[PDB]
Amino acid sequence: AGTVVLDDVELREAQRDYLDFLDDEEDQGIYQSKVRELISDNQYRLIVNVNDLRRKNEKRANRLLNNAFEELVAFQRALKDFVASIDATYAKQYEEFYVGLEGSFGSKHVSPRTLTSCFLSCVVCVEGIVTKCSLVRPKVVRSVHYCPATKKTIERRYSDLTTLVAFPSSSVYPTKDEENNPLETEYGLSVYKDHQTITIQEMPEKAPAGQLPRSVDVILDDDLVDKAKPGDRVQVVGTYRCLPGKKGGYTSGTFRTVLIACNVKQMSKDAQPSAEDIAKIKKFSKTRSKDIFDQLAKSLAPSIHGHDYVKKAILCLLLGGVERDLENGSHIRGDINILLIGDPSVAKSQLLRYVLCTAPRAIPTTGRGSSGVGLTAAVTTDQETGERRLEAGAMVLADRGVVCIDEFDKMSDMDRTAIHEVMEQGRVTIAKAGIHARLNARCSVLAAANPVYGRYDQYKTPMENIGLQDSLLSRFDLLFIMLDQMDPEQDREISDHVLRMHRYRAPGEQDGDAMPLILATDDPNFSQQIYEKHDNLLHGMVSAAFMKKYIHVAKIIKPVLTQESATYIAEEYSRLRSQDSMSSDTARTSPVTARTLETLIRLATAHAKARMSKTVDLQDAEEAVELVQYAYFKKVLE
Amino acid sequence: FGGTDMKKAIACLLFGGSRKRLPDGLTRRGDINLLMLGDPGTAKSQLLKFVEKCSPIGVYTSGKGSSAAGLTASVMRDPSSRNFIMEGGAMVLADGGVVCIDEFDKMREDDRVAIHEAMEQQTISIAKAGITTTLNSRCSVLAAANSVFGRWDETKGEDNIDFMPTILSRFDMIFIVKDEHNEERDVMLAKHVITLHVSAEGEIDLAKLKKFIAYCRVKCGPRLSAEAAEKLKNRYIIMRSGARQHERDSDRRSSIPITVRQLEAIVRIAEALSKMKLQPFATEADVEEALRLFQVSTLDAALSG
Ligand SMILES: Nc1ncnc2c1ncn2[C@@H]1O[C@H](COP(=O)(O)OP(=O)(O)O)[C@@H](O)[C@H]1O
Ligand SMILES: Nc1ncnc2c1ncn2[C@@H]1O[C@H](COP(=O)(O)OP(=O)(O)O)[C@@H](O)[C@H]1O
Ligand SMILES: [Mg+2]
Ligand SMILES: [Mg+2]
Repeated sequence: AGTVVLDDVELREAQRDYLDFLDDEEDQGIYQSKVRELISDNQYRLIVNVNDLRRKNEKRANRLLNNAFEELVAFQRALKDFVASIDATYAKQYEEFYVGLEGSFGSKHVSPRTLTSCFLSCVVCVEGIVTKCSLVRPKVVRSVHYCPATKKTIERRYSDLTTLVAFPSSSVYPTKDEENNPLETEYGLSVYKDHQTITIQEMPEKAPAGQLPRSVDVILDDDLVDKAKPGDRVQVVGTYRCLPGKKGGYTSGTFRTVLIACNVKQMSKDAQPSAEDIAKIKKFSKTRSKDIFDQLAKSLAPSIHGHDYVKKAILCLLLGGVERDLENGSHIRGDINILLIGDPSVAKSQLLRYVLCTAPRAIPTTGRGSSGVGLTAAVTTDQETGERRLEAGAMVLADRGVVCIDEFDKMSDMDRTAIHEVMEQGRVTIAKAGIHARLNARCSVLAAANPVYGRYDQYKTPMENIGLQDSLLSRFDLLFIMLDQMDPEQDREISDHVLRMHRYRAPGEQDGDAMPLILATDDPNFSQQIYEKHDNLLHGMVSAAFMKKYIHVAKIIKPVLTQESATYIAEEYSRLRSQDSMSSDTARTSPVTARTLETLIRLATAHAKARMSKTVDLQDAEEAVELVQYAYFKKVLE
Repeated sequence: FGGTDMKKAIACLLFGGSRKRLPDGLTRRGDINLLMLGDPGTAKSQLLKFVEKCSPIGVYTSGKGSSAAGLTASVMRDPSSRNFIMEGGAMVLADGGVVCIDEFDKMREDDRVAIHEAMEQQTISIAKAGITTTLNSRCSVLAAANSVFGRWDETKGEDNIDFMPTILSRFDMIFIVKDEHNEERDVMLAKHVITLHVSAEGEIDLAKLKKFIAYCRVKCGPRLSAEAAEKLKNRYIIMRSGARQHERDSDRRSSIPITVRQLEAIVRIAEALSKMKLQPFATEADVEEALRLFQVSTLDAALSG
């Protein structure tokens, strides 16, 4: 035995305050509910809002954010005590419970460039891009040993001294008994925790342009190991500390600083979505089940006038079809590909940026800005282990998402051919001699192309105006020729819409000032009404947030084609293939193959999902047929 | 000497319009784009140099980047450290500023892509094997160039320019500078140049002018009054109708279109004019001046043919 602590005033005060903060029955109950939730979900980490902690107790907030280690120890002791009070049987399962933080950190929210010595031992929140992600190695915290000679069993305990002074006696792994009998380690009884080290780099867009990047090393212990991968944008909250060196009679002042992450959260807070909202969505779907699709289409891109069919197709894309995984492993894609081939200044790029802002997992690619390995998967060598590793590309990242390819026409034929597999079956098959991989990228492609000669010459056929081959065009299920029509009436409409949008001003927030050109305030990307208010300057309209939530809920639904819609679609496809479907002076904008029948089925399923139909009915089939009829033909003038 | 309309356009470019983001999330750039096609004798390079020197944040480069400094931004992962080094070109170095791109007609294809996608959306989108970023390039592009034949011959109107409609749409204003026939202008120019050289008041010094520009940009963001917007709508409708009529009469698609980008360019010029005075709203006088400048730009869209 050694110098134990009898009573500690500061520790007792801290634990009492944290237990009080966690016990919420006289208060709203947020954290009691959260602890119950983690008990139900079988976890051992609680995310506590620093804002709530500061609200209920300013002193505890300052102490936790300025001296994190012992404060977090006290908080975790209080957490374990509270979990035992709620249910001791579960509290006994896990040795310890952990306290991750979230919310807003005033001056402790820094970038790897701004994470300086001043924040040592404090809690900091760093948002950055992952560059390196080591392997998840087990680290032994309690080793069980058996002596065959004496039949004894022993347990050796190793303290987590990652940042504390460590002496060899602590880390001596036992191999011999007291009388030099051999000891066999029992792996099935020892205790190991997953450990990983990653590197967080200053975001390229937020970093100063001139200078080189700055990065910080992050240690992730159990429950936080495989939360991030290289290239991801993440927020890591944890204690910035100093790592001890190794025993030596001489030392330079230099110390190796790291960040012991207490929680890690994805930048894609938009990648994920109350009973009030659920009931609101139910009533919205039920009330007007026929014109809901049209209302959503019109409200999709409010800032862009016209383009009704283009917006309908974009909505069908955002909804996606229903994949068919057959009994033999065969795959029929459900994503929907749209190619906006258009004259200059027709809002195709703006539609691309709208889908970027709205859809979850939307990746912006440009014609020559993403070539080959940058656009699809890649194979490299570790350069340290001499072993081959995969590297996800734009479309692999965009898996279960959308890729917005601006200036698609001006991509090299090499890249356009490479994208064929992603478009059709949604995967990248890449192999070097060492390693072969079949990565999944079930992304939907939204391409913005301009025609040869710059402006679409309406006298020439669409085949000539589109500088793309039929094999490539067949990849795009919907192909929209967006001309800059010279009608004075439509010009009046467009000009009025544009000038109204340019005149609009923010409500109250702005009164004549200039938009500003970030660490001061919480980062929006990581931050925690059915219709819009009918402003006359914006309308002369479903809400953005409600549209997001409704599209999220309607994406999951999986309508099934009904025999009547199947017959209708089959007959329409036969006609579309037939020559009579196109009159004289009308030219096909894309050859009609079985890919177009798949387009019809996917569009009808997307419409049924927009309606939450649960069955793709003749209404949906007719809408898909009409959209395909509009998209796949063009009338050439003489 | 001279070039008063170009100088007014340069002032409007320096002060910029108003950057806007609508509730849906989209953005409308408030930075004007100016192109100066003209004979090599004129002082286009000198104007670009002065604009770079006077802008708060301004970089003067060429179409093929600069010596040891590119034009746009690239990102490369260092295999050893695995960090993504971001090599910043002129566009990303002059974020929230001005890029004076001399010899605009001599760019590479990658530079052409980047400028296409950065002159309107103000961003450069890059996707290497590791990351998929979207850099921010808020920059007014002041481009210079020369006729495809070196000098502008009216006999080949609409053929003295090799630029595409897609890139001329990105431009808010385009000027054509000729030097053909004026003995009086030549003697005046010689007098003025010899003066300048021997000499080497209503003129704001460079420092105060730069500070003034920065102050206006940071403080004031104007908008359009309803009457000014209606006047602009009418003028834009008539201008587009006239462009349609001229194109149909010539039976050739003019290689300098008039589009919603031109409407927004007039809007931005009016906003810049109001911002000069710090009027939170733009008036009919400002929209009329913006329309006059866009007409001086249009003296090649229709008159050239
Ligand atoms: N139908 C339209 N509705 C609203 N704005 C439009 C429309 N057509 C053109 N514009 C305006 O013209 C500009 C064109 O820019 P952009 O869409 O990036 O290029 P492109 O239209 O060639 O894709 C946009 O800023 C947009 O506001
Ligand atoms: N209008 C002018 N007034 C005074 N000096 C001029 C004028 N035009 C040209 N110069 C002189 O002639 C030189 C040539 O012009 P330059 O800057 O090379 O333009 P560019 O090469 O882009 O046509 C300038 O450096 C300037 O000193
Ligand atoms: Mg564009
Ligand atoms: Mg020059």
